[PDB]
Amino acid sequence: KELVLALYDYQEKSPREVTMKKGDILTLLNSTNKDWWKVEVNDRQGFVPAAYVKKLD
Repeated sequence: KELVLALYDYQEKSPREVTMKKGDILTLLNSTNKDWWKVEVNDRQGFVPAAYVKKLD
Protein backbone atom coordinates (compact mmCIF):
# COMPACT_ATOMS: atom_id res chain seq x y z
CA LYS A 1 0.00 0.00 0.00
CA GLU A 2 1.04 3.62 0.55
CA LEU A 3 3.29 4.59 3.47
CA VAL A 4 3.36 7.96 5.25
CA LEU A 5 5.77 9.45 7.75
CA ALA A 6 4.39 11.03 10.92
CA LEU A 7 5.78 14.59 11.06
CA TYR A 8 4.54 15.23 14.61
CA ASP A 9 3.13 13.37 17.58
CA TYR A 10 -0.64 13.29 17.48
CA GLN A 11 -2.80 12.15 20.38
CA GLU A 12 -6.31 11.07 19.37
CA LYS A 13 -9.09 13.46 20.47
CA SER A 14 -12.12 11.51 19.28
CA PRO A 15 -13.21 7.85 18.91
CA ARG A 16 -12.44 7.64 15.16
CA GLU A 17 -8.89 9.04 15.63
CA VAL A 18 -5.59 7.27 16.36
CA THR A 19 -2.40 8.27 18.14
CA MET A 20 1.00 8.39 16.45
CA LYS A 21 4.52 9.48 17.36
CA LYS A 22 6.74 11.71 15.25
CA GLY A 23 8.90 9.43 13.12
CA ASP A 24 6.29 6.65 12.89
CA ILE A 25 5.84 4.91 9.53
CA LEU A 26 2.10 4.45 9.02
CA THR A 27 0.21 2.46 6.40
CA LEU A 28 -2.19 4.82 4.63
CA LEU A 29 -5.71 3.39 4.27
CA ASN A 30 -7.72 6.32 2.92
CA SER A 31 -6.69 9.77 1.76
CA THR A 32 -9.91 10.86 0.04
CA ASN A 33 -10.47 13.59 2.65
CA LYS A 34 -8.14 16.61 2.41
CA ASP A 35 -8.09 17.27 6.19
CA TRP A 36 -8.14 13.78 7.79
CA TRP A 37 -6.47 10.59 6.56
CA LYS A 38 -7.17 7.07 7.69
CA VAL A 39 -3.98 5.30 8.70
CA GLU A 40 -2.80 2.13 10.38
CA VAL A 41 -0.53 2.68 13.42
CA ASN A 42 0.85 -0.66 14.61
CA ASP A 43 -2.32 -2.63 15.49
CA ARG A 44 -4.78 0.25 15.30
CA GLN A 45 -6.59 2.16 12.52
CA GLY A 46 -8.19 5.61 12.41
CA PHE A 47 -7.87 9.26 11.40
CA VAL A 48 -4.99 11.67 11.92
CA PRO A 49 -4.70 15.17 10.37
CA ALA A 50 -3.46 14.97 6.77
CA ALA A 51 -1.09 17.92 7.47
CA TYR A 52 0.75 15.91 10.16
CA VAL A 53 1.92 13.10 7.84
CA LYS A 54 3.92 13.04 4.62
CA LYS A 55 3.42 10.51 1.78
CA LEU A 56 6.57 8.45 1.22
CA ASP A 57 7.44 8.37 -2.48
